[PDB]
Amino acid sequence: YKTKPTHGIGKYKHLIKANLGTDYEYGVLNIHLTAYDMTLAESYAQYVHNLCNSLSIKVEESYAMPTKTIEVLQLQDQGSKMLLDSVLTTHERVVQISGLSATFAEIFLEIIQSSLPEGVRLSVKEHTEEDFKGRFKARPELEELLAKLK
Amino acid sequence: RRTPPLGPMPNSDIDLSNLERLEKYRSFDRYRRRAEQEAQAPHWWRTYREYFGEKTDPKEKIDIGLPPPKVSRTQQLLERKQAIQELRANVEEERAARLRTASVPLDAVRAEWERTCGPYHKQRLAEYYGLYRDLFH
Amino acid sequence: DSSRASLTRVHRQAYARLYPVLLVKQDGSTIHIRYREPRRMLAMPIDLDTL
Amino acid sequence: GSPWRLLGALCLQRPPVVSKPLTPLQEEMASLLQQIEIERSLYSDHELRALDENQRLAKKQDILLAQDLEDMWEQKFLQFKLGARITEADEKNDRTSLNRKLDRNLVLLVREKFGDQDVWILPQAEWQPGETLRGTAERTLATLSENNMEAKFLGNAPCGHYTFKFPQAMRTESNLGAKVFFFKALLLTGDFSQAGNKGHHVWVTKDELGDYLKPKYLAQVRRFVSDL
Amino acid sequence: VARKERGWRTVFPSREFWHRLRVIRTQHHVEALVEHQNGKVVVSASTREWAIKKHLYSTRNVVACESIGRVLAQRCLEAGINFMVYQPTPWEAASDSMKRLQSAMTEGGVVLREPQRIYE
Amino acid sequence: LDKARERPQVELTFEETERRALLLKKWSLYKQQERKMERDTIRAMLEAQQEALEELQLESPKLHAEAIKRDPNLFPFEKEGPHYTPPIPNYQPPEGRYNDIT
RNA sequence: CAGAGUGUAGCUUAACACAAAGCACCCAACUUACACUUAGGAGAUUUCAACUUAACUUGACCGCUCUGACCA
Repeated sequence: YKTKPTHGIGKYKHLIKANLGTDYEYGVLNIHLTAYDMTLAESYAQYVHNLCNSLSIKVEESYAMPTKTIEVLQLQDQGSKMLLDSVLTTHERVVQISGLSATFAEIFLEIIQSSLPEGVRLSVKEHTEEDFKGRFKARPELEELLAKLK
Repeated sequence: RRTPPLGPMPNSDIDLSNLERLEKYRSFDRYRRRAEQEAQAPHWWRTYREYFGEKTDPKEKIDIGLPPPKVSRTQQLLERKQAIQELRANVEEERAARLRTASVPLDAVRAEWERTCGPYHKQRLAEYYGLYRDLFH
Repeated sequence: DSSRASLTRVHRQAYARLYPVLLVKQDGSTIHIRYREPRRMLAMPIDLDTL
Repeated sequence: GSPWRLLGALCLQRPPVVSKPLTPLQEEMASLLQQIEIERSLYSDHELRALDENQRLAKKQDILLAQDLEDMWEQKFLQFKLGARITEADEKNDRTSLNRKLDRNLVLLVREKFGDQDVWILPQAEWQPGETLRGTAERTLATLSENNMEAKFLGNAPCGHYTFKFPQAMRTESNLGAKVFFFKALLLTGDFSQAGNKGHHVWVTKDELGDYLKPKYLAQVRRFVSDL
Repeated sequence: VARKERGWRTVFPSREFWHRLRVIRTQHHVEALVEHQNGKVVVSASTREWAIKKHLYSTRNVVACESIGRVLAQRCLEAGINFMVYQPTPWEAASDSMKRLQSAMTEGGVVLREPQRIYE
Repeated sequence: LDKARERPQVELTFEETERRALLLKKWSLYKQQERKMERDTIRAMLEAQQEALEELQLESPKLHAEAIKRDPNLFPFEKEGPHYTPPIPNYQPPEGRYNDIT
């Protein structure tokens, strides 16, 4: 009851949660893991994903890039026509992270590059300017947005 | 009209500023264990234990039993650790435990139980039947 | 370490068998990848377009 | 001013070029992972090709057999010679060439003379007003003797500090000691010239880093330098 | 004829029982408790005691869980407890360690369901 | 979805299962050492970097205010993947054509 | 180099004795991955003594940390 000293004991909404890059912390980072082998790209992405969690580093999203198939042609023996030799598939995994300190950037990059497996290229890019953050929303999340607007 | 609380609030220690960098329970079992711990602590507000819990006197119950036996803990621990290592040394015990076919002898366990913690369990069990309450008040 | 998270297997219920092959690059370097056929090595040629 | 001199130190490192060899325990797991992968996989085009050919031969229009095609692949692999993971510099123990120890990282050490005595320290230069502390470490590369290298600096914050005092000989109120700030960077490409190699600079791993550095100076370096 | 604490329909677990089997398994040890509704513990069986530890290769595997039930069931018969309720979670019930613990209690002579109260 | 490409499933011997089970338990400890070494390695860099900033702040706050600032030139950052064998100084790959299918 | 300070595996004001505990941590399975869950694994009192219980108290023995000596 409001007049009782135990008023507000059942409150729970303040314990529940309802990008710009500052000069001291990086806003949004995308870690690209491009390799011809799909197992290593998925494994390293999992390796990085668990690494960030133990370091209290927020992971926005972990997804995959569309596969790029490249046909490999080789010149025929003593000829001019290209003959099909092999097929190479490009597999890329992207792990999105946010909330990285500028000083910690040197520490994080050195650990991952040392752990980088053979044949797996490591690319980290600032894509916060791209935006295009179109995500499907649920009803409870959508309903509260209208209440703020109304 | 408002009245200040008579004591600390339940969730007063939680920091609302850095809500994003706070570890979550993430599971029902983790919240359940923490919830029971707070339920066993006294509170300044009315609780279920106040009306249904068995009333007890602040004076701790006096002990009229024999003096406890004197045992050297340091010597006991050295032999206990050594025995486990030999038990784990056997490759058959590990395979039996991994295949989920191992079992312990019931007679041997009770023999050591009655010597180490058997008297302690009996005191708690006798208290449930109210033998200490009736015989020795 | 390069071997910190390199040792892994196909974590899928259904997939095709793969064999360890060497992908010889355009500079002679090789990387271990898994191919459908048990080929002993694979060599990447140089494209005439990028010439 | 201040009675402590400012020196911008540089910690240049060479990333490994080749993957580190697997441990014996890693070999056991590596074989198992491939073995489990085979037993839980479906038939491939080459496996189905081999099975079909055997049945056709058993009953009795493919010119090339699946097994025969495998033999041709193995012939080409044997003719091609792979690169040497262990270079001649390892046998020569020439700690000046970047080609040695491709599996392990290398840290640059340069020999400098102070107080009529040669001391092995990281490359460093004195800080100047109107210049960032990181920029002083960058300037060290230009002062190097006949170097053509491109280095990638990671961040601007220093990775360590070492403080020493003069042995009561050069100690003064205006000049009491020095405080060096270390900056780590990655050596992308290039190498020094062939003019001076032995006495000028050496490239050593962390394990053999104590030979050149002093025990007190070694303690600060082993903190920001990994061995992964 | 003793009344059970009916209610608590919106919370878990229930309170409508006389005795309850509560199993606590930690990172290193597994413990089972038989306690009255008022909170008093009747009998207990844990892997922390040397009596059970001296015969167990590991105190945190399925074998340890199964061995606790066989010893606990023996102690319940000596104590006189034959009926008790068990209130597991959906994931605990599906676990193989809890199924063998329940099997030991049933094979030990203890029934995992109390008889209904007699109102008339 | 075709069932003709499925392979027969050979039963595993008791000893083969015995080896795999024990190897997966030895893999639980080897990976724990790799994480332990990585965990302490990160700790060494973090404590040394923070302590160096504390030393730098006292000497000159102007240099301390610049060290913690972000570096736009750092990103995009690319690291080339290692290779099992070093590149050949004199290697001429054959001629060919590359076609991409998306 | 002494000067003080300091002592359980990662943490803890866990440790009355019945006893070295709780949490964190690592693998496999599930999951794109994370998380949850299941099935598993590695673990500790610095070392000796003190009428004895002494992880606890009294001493050193041992390492660590801190301030100067030392120092390019």
